[PDB]
Amino acid sequence: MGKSNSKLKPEVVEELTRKTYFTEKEVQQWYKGFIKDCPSGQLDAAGFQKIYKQFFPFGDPTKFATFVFNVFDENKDGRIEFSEFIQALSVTSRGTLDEKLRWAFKLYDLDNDGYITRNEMLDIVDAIYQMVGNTVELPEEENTPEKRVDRIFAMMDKNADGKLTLQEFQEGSKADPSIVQALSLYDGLV
Ligand SMILES: [Ca+2]
Ligand SMILES: [Ca+2]
Ligand SMILES: [Ca+2]
Repeated sequence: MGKSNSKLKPEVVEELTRKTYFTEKEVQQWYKGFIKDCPSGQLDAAGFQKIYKQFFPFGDPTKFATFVFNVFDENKDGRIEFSEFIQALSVTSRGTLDEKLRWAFKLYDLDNDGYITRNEMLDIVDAIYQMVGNTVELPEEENTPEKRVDRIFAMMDKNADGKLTLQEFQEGSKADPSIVQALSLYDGLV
């Protein structure tokens, strides 16, 4: 009676914990955490930039933050929802290689209209480079493959397609690794 409208239902918590890579306490603290600030549970694009800023506070242009929100919103409604943030955040921790790879392509292309161009690849690389600049937690001295893709992909797009398409990206990513090596840090080889 009234209290039922507090905290998320336990049935979904159990099924959500089945897949989360995080513990139930971390999910409830996050849910109750921003829920108090926004009882609706729906965060605007700026809200997503704020939490992203916490993960990457050494950033500045924030262009990378809004860019993610632009292609990180499943409903593209201009706002991140509680189910999308908690579920998407869990995928960000370490979802299936296929799920994490999908998030990589969405971010790799700002308008991800199915075709990727080098200007978009360089623009996104600079976006994550500035966010990963300073020392928030950049990989090794500079694993971020910027010039590496310029030559590596330039070699793969010689076919003369005129553009870069997921057909070569996804097939090359599963055929010739390094093409999608995310600059993210890997917990281990297992
Ligand atoms: Ca949404
Ligand atoms: Ca595009
Ligand atoms: Ca091509």
